[PDB]
Amino acid sequence: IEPIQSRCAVLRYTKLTDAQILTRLMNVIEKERVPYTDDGLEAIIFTAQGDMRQALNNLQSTFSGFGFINSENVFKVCDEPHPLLVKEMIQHCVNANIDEAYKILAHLWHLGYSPEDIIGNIFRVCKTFQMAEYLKLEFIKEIGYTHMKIAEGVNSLLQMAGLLARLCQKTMAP
Amino acid sequence: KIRNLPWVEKYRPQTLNDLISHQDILSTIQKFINEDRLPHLLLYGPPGTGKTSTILACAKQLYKDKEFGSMVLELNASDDRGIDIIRGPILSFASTRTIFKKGFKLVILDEADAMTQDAQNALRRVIEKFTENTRFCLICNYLSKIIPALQSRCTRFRFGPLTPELMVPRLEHVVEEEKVDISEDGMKALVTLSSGDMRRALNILQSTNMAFGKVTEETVYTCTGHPLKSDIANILDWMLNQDFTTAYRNITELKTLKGLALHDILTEIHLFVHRVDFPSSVRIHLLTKMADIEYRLSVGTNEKIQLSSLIAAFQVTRDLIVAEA
Amino acid sequence: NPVLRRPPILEDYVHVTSTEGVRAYLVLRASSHCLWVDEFAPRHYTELLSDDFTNRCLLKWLKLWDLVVFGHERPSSHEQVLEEMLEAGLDPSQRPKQKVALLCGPPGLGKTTLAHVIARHAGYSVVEMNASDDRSPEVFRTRIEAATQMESVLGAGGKPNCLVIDEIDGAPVAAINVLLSILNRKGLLMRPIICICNDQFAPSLRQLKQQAFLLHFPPTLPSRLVQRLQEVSLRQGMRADPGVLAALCEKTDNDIRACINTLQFLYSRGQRELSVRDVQATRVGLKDQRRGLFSVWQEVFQLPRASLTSASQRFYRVLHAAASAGEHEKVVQGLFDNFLRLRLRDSSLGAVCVALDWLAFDDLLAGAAHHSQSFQLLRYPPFLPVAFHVLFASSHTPRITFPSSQQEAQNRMSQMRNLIQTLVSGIAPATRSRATPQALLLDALCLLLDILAPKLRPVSTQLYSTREKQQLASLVGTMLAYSLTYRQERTPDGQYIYRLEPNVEELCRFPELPARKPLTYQTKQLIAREIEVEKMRRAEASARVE
Amino acid sequence: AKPVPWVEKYRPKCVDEVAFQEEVVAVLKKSLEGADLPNLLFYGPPGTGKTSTILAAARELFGPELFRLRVLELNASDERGIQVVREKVKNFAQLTVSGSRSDGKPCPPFKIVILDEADSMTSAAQAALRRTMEKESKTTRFCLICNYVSRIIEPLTSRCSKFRFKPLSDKIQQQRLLDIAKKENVKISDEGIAYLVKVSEGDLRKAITFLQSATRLTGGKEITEKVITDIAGVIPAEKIDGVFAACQSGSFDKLEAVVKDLIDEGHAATQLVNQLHDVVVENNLSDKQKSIITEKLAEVDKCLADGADEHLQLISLCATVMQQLSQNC
Amino acid sequence: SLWVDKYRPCSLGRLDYHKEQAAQLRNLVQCGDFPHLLVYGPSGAGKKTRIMCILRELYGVGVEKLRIEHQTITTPSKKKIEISTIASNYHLEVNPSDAGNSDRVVIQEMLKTVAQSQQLETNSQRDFKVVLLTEVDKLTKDAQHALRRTMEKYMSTCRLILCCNSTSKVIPPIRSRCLAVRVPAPSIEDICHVLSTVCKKEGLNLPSQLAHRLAEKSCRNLRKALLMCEACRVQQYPFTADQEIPETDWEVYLRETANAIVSQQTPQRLLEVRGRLYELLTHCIPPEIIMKGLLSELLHNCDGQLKGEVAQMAAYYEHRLQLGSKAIYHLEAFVAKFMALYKKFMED
DNA sequence: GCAGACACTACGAGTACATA
Ligand SMILES: Nc1ncnc2c1ncn2[C@@H]1O[C@H](COP(=O)(O)OP(=O)(O)OP(O)(O)=S)[C@@H](O)[C@H]1O
Ligand SMILES: Nc1ncnc2c1ncn2[C@@H]1O[C@H](COP(=O)(O)OP(=O)(O)OP(O)(O)=S)[C@@H](O)[C@H]1O
Ligand SMILES: Nc1ncnc2c1ncn2[C@@H]1O[C@H](COP(=O)(O)OP(=O)(O)OP(O)(O)=S)[C@@H](O)[C@H]1O
Ligand SMILES: Nc1ncnc2c1ncn2[C@@H]1O[C@H](COP(=O)(O)OP(=O)(O)O)[C@@H](O)[C@H]1O
Ligand SMILES: [Mg+2]
Ligand SMILES: [Mg+2]
Ligand SMILES: [Mg+2]
Repeated sequence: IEPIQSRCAVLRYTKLTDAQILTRLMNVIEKERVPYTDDGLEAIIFTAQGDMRQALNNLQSTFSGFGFINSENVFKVCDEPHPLLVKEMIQHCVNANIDEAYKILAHLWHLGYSPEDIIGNIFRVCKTFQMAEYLKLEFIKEIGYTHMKIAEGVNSLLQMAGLLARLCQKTMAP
Repeated sequence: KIRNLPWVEKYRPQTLNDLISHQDILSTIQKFINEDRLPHLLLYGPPGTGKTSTILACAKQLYKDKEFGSMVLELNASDDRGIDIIRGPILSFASTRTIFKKGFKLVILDEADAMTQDAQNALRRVIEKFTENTRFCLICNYLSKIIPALQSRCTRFRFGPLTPELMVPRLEHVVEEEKVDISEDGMKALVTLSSGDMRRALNILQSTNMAFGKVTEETVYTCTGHPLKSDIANILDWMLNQDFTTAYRNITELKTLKGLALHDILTEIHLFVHRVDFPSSVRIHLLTKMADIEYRLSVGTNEKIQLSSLIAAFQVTRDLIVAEA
Repeated sequence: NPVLRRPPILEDYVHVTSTEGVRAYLVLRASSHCLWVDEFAPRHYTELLSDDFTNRCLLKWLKLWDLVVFGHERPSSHEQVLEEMLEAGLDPSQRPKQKVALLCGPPGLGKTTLAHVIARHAGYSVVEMNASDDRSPEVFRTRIEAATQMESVLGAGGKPNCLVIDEIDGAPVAAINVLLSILNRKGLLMRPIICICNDQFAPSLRQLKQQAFLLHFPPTLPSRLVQRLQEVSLRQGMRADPGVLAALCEKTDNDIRACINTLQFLYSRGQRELSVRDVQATRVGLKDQRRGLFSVWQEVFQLPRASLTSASQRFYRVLHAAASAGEHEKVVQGLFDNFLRLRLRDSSLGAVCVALDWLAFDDLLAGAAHHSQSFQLLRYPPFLPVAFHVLFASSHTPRITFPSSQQEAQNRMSQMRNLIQTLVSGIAPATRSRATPQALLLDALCLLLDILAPKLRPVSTQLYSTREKQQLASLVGTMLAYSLTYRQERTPDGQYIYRLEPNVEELCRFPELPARKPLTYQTKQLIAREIEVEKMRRAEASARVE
Repeated sequence: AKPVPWVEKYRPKCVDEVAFQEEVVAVLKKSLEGADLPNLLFYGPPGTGKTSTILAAARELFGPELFRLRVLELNASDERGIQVVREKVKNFAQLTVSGSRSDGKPCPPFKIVILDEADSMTSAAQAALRRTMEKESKTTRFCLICNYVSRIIEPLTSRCSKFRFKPLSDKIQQQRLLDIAKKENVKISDEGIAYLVKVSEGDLRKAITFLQSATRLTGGKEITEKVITDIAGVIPAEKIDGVFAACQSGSFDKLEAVVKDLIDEGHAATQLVNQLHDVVVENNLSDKQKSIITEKLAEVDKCLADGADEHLQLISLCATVMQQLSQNC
Repeated sequence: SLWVDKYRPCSLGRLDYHKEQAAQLRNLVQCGDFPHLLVYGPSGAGKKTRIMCILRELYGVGVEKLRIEHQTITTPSKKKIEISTIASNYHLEVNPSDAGNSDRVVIQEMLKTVAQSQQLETNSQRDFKVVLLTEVDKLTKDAQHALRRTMEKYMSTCRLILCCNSTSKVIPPIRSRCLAVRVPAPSIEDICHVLSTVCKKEGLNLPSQLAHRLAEKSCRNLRKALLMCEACRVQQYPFTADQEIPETDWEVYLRETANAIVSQQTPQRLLEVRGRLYELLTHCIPPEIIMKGLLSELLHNCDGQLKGEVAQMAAYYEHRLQLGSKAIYHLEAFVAKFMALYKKFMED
């Protein structure tokens, strides 16, 4: 509440820069004697996404499972972050390109992601995406209309493809 | 001895070697167990991929049968898991020692997506403060229902869908131990209709073995009720080649003779549309139309009218496709 | 081209045929011991930082209490109402007509500081009530009765007890009821009570505002605030030019406590000169502010006056502040009640149509969240005020009123449903089953009221015709079947009228309809008299039959 | 010796009396022989036999003396919250299987939990059922009955072996109705039974109800086709031809007049949608006109499924097909 | 007593219209094994008269001796709700739509207590009881889904006669379980015959032209027609051919609201129309009847190439109204869309 | 030995809210 925040110096922490994670990664690596490559540590930083707990967890998992930090050893047990692909698929939906958007949607579907998580990351990407304001508003309305159908019980690849096609229709309908 | 159990519970991977698909994740988990450094796990993925069985094999490997009640506190959605439980029994289990033998404890929280946000917020410092004495495993299907603090505290392993290449030998083992006659197309139909889920594959195998006694593509597609690929191709050929009354008569005759449902027809037609080299506008219109029909079938609607609309969605775009040239 | 006239040679193909029968092919594949807010805290009256009026008003309110407490005759727009009410006189109990003073405003101005300074200045002894007490109604009652209803234990020369109740808005409804019960004892209240709150529009402080000395706190002026921050920085021996102090004042919302705490964190002892980029950074001193409803509606309906001209920044600002305000239903009601009163430039009503689409989308989302128990659908109705801001962005000065049409419509609908339930229950069960209340309301009320009110001459029953007697008896029977009667009613103008006991004319008549001739006083009195004598005759007939 | 209506009098008492659901009947028959009965999920159109199959099966497996101690039947007519699933279903599933049949017939070593009408169960209450079936399946079995499988969550769908109850074919429904008519001392013509199996559309409960009601209406004489037509609410063809004549006229006044005629004569809009669609898919209209008329028919049938007003949906559908018929004029 | 209740028929053989249906209902309930009934049709057709005639045929003459019964039911939220109930010595009538969204609690608790209890006297009263569920089209889907097993388990002991206006609002699980009985509205000649018989039984004379105008103005509603016939008797005893028939206030208020819609298409006129719709909604008029009256009057002032789009617009916004919860949003959206379409039509 | 007084926990009741 506001009276508690007025009683303090409200300090605000930002998400960690990759070099700031990288320095403590050097620290943990030299006290733990972890063999590594540079690209594997960029993969660890990419999987962490500003989270130092996730960086240490993924580094320990890659060191315990394989004993060496390259890119494909990291990506064998960790995963690429989900909304970085959702940003490119929303960008493909912006230029009314249904084929690449469905390619990314089917890739995320075959990875085992539930429709709720996919539509939530779609809404978070469309929240901060760079387009027109009215186009963003009708996109958010379409996302909520599809999320109603997801919530009532019907959740298949056909509903998500229909959402993608309606988002492509919103661009071509001024 | 013989037991009266379903085949999805009679044949359970009690050890980590009996699971098939996620070999790198299970190798890392076995190296965590063997080096006595198992962290807080977050096992998430689609259903039927083996997340409960993995942690049950881990708990069976870590602790013997004479001390299993003193080490594993397993709580799922069937039990009440409120903030009273997190501040009560879970905290007292986490903050105390073991009765019989010295070792680290394990708190398994199955269906952690169904927990409230108050319990998940109260779970953070129980995980962080007592990480030397006990480890917490959260198993969920939806990662969006878990707060980001719990996702940060627990290292996540995505138990993705089971690919049909490594899913075959487990079904072969179940077939060999169950004395089941199965052809190659029957196993192909099992691993196709299962779609990355070993639970419904065993359910389909048991239901087809009880219904027919044999597992063939005809028997599997009859017991499940799914349409075959040739009939979906024929339905697409009728919708793209002939006029409204003849295609309607052909599809209605096929649906009456085979006893098909429109949901599986819509799913397979949606899969066949993206393979067929359609124009972008035609594909967008078709996807919107089949989304409307599949939404419409979720209520007390007439299926014949929706089938006529399914034919209509292709009869609209036939002229557009032909005049596109 | 995705469509091939010639068939593919190697790839699989799917045929497509039009209605004209031609073919096409596709592909299937102690300086250091204290806070700076406490070290620089005011101890005298002359070092207060509030608005001067509010200080004069509180001091003059406390200085008139001397006649009853100290036993001395001599002590030594919102402006006009407060100046009139101070000199309004006294009731016959030598005590003020306002028995408590309510201090309202945003946090961080000095309401508690002004209350304590004024109480210690007027010879009183401060008794502090806070939210850290139990605040149960019995505990509240005994603590007010202990603070206000006895004198000091020291006897002569003991300072009288001034009850200061901080955070009265967090008190329950029964605590305010206990306070108003001890306020209106006619055991009289002999000591002043000061109440301090952060929001006057709380539902628990509705009655208090009709009885208190309502003191509204404006935000502090930037000049006095910057000068006081300069005194604070100079007493600590460090330099900050007044541009960065004005930036801190604009960032912390005229807050003395937040600015002094932010200066205490940013100064420390490593450096002496404050940089502008440190204050302009968001990493320290920024707090989320609970915006008011009217500020949210003003920021939605009015564009900011002229960087900050980008539309995406206005989108994010409107969305974040409308989410940070809270009470989303009241914001939706205000947007519904205020978007048709603007000078709309969309004469084709497309913006109004899509705004109503957005409102129906919000309503559908609320129903789907409250029906399927899926509350993750509530992330989108925060985008309704930013949709209204995008649609109706204007540079004018709109007069935003409070929403009340939906609430008065719901109250009126509940009142007419209660009236319908009253009408149905009086009807005998033989004829209640023959028609639903919906069909009786839609079909059998206005025509029923046309049956009950015919053309009747002001003539006594002895001079009436036999047809008139049959009509009168039939109408009295229809009145008695539906359990209706006329009664006496009083009017402030001084005349008597007759009206139905179930007043079903409001269920029937509509305001914009043309008028119809009602029955007269003679006719209505005569009908009510036959209703009573028909009830008596029916009782006599029931006694004769049984 | 009280009378009993024919839908309950001819309710299957055993598994062999269930019609046309051959795969699931064979599955329960092998479970009757002693095979491993899995967790069942029954879904399909109404009147197909989802409740009666599992009730006759449980009567076959348990008999009369063990139905109360081994079968817990829960429907939407009683309370099924999160607490009923957490307490009552879990305490029943944690019970012991004790008590054998006294007639010498074999007794299965499990209990049966019948959660009929499981669409009405919440998503939270369905999530509490998952490890109840995963843990206590040694001593109990679960059978969820629903109409729409989309209302069942994907863990519960994956846990239960799904059997889809197909709509009944014309032949099997014809023999079942003829056997019921033979057992009841009543007679019906070939055209009458053909119109009965055309009207019922795979609903055996509706067919038995119409046959019983025609028997009571006629009193015991010949059940002809006309009593079937006036007992089913089937709109006569003259009204449909009048509707199409008003649509081909191109004026909204005659369209309103015939829509008000059809509304005031009590004809349901579902029957009008069905008969209108049957006329449109079997005439000489163009493919585009048939396409958007059938799309409007689908959206009007959907709008009637959420309980919208009859008159406005009928006037919208009639306006759309009026515009389609008068576009080519 | 009014004319709608004084001259209601008692037995099935006294009905002046739908006599063949009366004989069919006489033959239907004679044996006693008749299934659940779904009496549906337009309002004012005579559905409740036929249901009470069926109840008179089954039991004695004791089905006309009714009483008001009150029952308090406990919600899952532990809030007590009182529901009224017409009950007799043989049958009982429930209106669960008076409980609002808590009709599912009424079905789950009130109906099971009636259905699970066998009748106290088995010789005077018959082997089964009848429960009258009136206005099941206004029932929520949860209450209808809670209804179905009660109509299957205790059917041979507790019979049901469901009454509604539209069977589209009834779920097909309920619609499969009950035999649908269609009661159409009487035509102009049947309403004229009923009005002439009522006027002759009262000693009056009714012309054919006035009875015809009363029949057309009631829109085939016999209750409404008898009410305006009684009102026309009250206002003027000489029944002239051109005697003015009184009208209900909400219908002419809806007509003036639609006239105000047609007269101006501006945002402040939209605000005034929203105030008129608030006045209509606060008088407990259902919103679908407001939409029907709006389409009935606004189509008189539309041109011939505009009526179809207005009809489709009204149906679409009525469906969105039935999907939503707040009526004023969808009503004002329909009005605003009509003003936009009317302005685009007139300006071009 | 039995009546009165003390604090103790279990239970009933009212209210708020559920998103990024
Ligand atoms: N990887 C696997 N290898 C072998 N059998 C498997 C595998 N995954 C699932 N199964 C079979 O499917 C059954 C159910 O597996 P579970 O571990 O319960 O699935 P799950 O991961 O828990 O999915 P949810 O989200 O809990 S429904 C097991 O008892 C096995 O018979
Ligand atoms: N003139 C002043 N110079 C410096 N500090 C001051 C001055 N006046 C007040 N303060 C400090 O600023 C704060 C004033 O706020 P308070 O009176 O304690 O609470 P409030 O202003 O009523 O706001 P809330 O709602 O209680 S958080 C205290 O910490 C005082 O020490
Ligand atoms: N396959 C069938 N074989 C024999 N009689 C059947 C069959 N299906 C339905 N019936 C008859 O119709 C009645 C109703 O069948 P039910 O099993 O209740 O239908 P249902 O599957 O439960 O439909 P829903 O989904 O509950 S509305 C039974 O009592 C039988 O008299
Ligand atoms: N056969 C008939 N003969 C005379 N009057 C009738 C007849 N049928 C109905 N009525 C009158 O018409 C009105 C119709 O109302 P009701 O019977 O409740 O049907 P609904 O429930 O459809 O309104 C009743 O008030 C009744 O008095
Ligand atoms: Mg599991
Ligand atoms: Mg204060
Ligand atoms: Mg059933």
